[PDB]
Amino acid sequence: ASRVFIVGGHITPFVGKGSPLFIDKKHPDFGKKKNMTLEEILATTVQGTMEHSGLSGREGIVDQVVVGNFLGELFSSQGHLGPAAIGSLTYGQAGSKNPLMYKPAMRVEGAAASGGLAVISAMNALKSGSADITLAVGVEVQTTASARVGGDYLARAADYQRQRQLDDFTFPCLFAKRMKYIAEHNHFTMEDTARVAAKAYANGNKNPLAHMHTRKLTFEQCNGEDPSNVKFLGNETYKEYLRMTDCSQVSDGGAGVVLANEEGLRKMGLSPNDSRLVEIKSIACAVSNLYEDPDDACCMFTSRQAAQKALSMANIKPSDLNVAEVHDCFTIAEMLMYEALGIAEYGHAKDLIRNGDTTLEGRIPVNTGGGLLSFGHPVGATGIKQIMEVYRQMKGQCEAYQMKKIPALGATLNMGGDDKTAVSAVLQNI
Amino acid sequence: ASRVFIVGGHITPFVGKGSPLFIDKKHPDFGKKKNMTLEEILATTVQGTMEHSGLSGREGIVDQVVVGNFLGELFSSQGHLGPAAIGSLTYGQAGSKNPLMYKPAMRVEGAAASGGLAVISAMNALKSGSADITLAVGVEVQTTASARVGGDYLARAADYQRQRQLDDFTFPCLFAKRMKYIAEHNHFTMEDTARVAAKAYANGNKNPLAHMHTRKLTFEQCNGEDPSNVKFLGNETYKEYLRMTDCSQVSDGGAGVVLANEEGLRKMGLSPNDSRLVEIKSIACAVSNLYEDPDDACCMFTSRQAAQKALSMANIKPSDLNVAEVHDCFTIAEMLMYEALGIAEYGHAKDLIRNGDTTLEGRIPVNTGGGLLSFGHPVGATGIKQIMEVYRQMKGQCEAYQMKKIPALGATLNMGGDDKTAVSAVLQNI
Ligand SMILES: [Cl-]
Ligand SMILES: [Cl-]
Repeated sequence: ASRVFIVGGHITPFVGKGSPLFIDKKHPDFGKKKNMTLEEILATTVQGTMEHSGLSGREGIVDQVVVGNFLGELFSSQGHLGPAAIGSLTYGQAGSKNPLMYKPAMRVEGAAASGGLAVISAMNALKSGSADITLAVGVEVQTTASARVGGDYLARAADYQRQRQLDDFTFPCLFAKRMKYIAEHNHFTMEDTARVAAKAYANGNKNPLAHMHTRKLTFEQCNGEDPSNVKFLGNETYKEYLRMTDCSQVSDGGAGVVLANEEGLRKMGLSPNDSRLVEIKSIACAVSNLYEDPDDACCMFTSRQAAQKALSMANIKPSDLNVAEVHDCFTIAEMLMYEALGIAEYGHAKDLIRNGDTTLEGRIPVNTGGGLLSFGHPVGATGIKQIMEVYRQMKGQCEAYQMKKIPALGATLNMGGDDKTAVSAVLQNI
Repeated sequence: ASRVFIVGGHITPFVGKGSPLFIDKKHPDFGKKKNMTLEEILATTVQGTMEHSGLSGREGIVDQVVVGNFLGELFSSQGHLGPAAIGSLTYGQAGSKNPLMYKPAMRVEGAAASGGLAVISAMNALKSGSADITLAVGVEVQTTASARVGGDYLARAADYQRQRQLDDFTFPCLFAKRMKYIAEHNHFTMEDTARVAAKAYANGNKNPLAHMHTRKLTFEQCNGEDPSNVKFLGNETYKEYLRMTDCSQVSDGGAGVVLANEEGLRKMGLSPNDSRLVEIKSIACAVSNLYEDPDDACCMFTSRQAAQKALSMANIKPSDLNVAEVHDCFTIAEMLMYEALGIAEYGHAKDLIRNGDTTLEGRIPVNTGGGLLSFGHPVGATGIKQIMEVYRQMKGQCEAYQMKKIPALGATLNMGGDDKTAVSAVLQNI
């Protein structure tokens, strides 16, 4: 009966407009250097993952690689990222020896759950006899298209035929539509969602990897007291329910993790009690119907299903959790995710955000490094960044945002589209 | 490792320009009816797979669904096909009960190997404790763009930065480039490649599902003796080496299979010695470097690797095989695929095609129903269509193209891009 261990991994800085690392007209190197391409990010990410996992010089003992990516075929005109991953170890050195040659690889995809799906696929290979050491890397580049062209691409997450007509920013508009229903049922408020953003940015300010690291926002600004915090939607039914600060960033970046089973650890010279490890006690995936939406906007049924499956499988309750990473593609989502995960009861995420319970000094800190709101959302990377952020907290590696009490139990909740795909894992510190 | 059984599956007609089933100006219903959308193909495919697998009324015993698709995000503006699959069983019956709700689902992608990769992913879930019965479906719609546009999209399978420049028809140009090198090393000829096409069209003529079922072509025509069989490439270095008839069809269609382990069969009331079943003795995947090409165009090293891994895992040799399905994205590729699979030694595919050994009455029939050339190539479906074609021959289901001696051992070889991803299975009849 075969356990799965996080051995190590790597998260790149997440970059886009508003980051000093993002090269644009404004930037000292505009004209001299360029932002990384997807290929370069995938290269930096696979290499970093191998390095931080003790695999440098022995990359050949990895059995297989899975890539999570949503829109590479659109933003970067590039699909078929498996062989891209296979050429990533020695990218840009012609004819170099390549220990990864001929190993199995593929790209998996389920909108913003694509990294989460890459981890589950790697885990099935670990439990199946196919692999003892797997690499799961997630990468995304989205800064190559205008905001509106980008919006149309991200609508690939939605039921395009049915929902694209709502707004050029289809996917935001779907969360603004939830917020309307949520406000109508007094489930929570736009002040509450502002408090989520306040928290995300304050955390991001302590994370040099975060897209919005350098951006400071007060609750007041996040609540709409700032002329630049615009209600940008075109759809007049939903316009008033979503501010710029309520939305995740359009970022580029990657995250990688090495996952091993007990034979994998043996091959690396490691024991299962090794203090650099974290055990994935469980992982579960739930998918609903792309074509049909539940009436109750105040419940993410699919994400609730995934979390309840993961916790049950690991035999714990949400109150046992010491830390969580959840899918705050909007502030609206973070609130819904506290309830989906079960750290708050239905209609009570608001108590949590009012009382500070999910802040860095709260009793259940969530998205300690900034979340998708401030850390950023390079779509395919996000599912794997969530795992590595729990890992990093457990190993005491988060520096200015390190939790004071090293967490014993953590949970991840990764969602694709409008709660249509959900992946949730339970992690146990070793 | 539990064993894995094909319980049933389904192939749709493959449609595009040249099929009487494809609606265009010249078709009796042009203006009245439309061709199926990707959602409609996925619906028809998921449904038909369940119907020909005995899962009707019990679809809930399926543990997971994996969709293979390459370019849905481009041609149909739609990613996130996992929840599209979960909504496919009851598509257009609004509000209906849905036994697939909340089950795990994802899309996998490796260019034209995407369906092969679906099958292996579904197999790992079956060997891992996660699944006892799985549904693997592959679907594609590509008729929504012009030829040249479609060329650019399919170039997502290439190293786009490095190779898109070769020609609008990037993929055909890359195989024309192999043909030039092949001719310079007398490996085989354009007359040989014409014979592959003659065979593919003669087989397609006996297959009412084939895109080119209606189209009769002699060897002469396939060999360039037909003014309309044009050398269409723009790239003057490679132009002379590729005719229209050497190329797979731009088709829309789907294919699905239900795969169960021994516990899955038990649940369905089936024994593993049930003569409706086929066993997948082995499956393997090999992936090379997207960014670097081997010098010897006369060897598909990656496909050779995948086949040698499969056959070895099954403990057989190519001479044990009775039937195969291989990836004839071009006639040129079929010839290479004989050598990759090992049914001809290096430099000897030509003997095979000259002697008729891979015809329907040969000793090792290949692509008995027309291959990607005549059956058609809806990219994501192809890998699964290949499994089902071996299954169908084994179960005596192929009608005018049924082999007279029921095959005991079959192989598939599925490839993505320019021999950068390969997946090969060994099937054993029961
Ligand atoms: Cl999404
Ligand atoms: Cl391809």
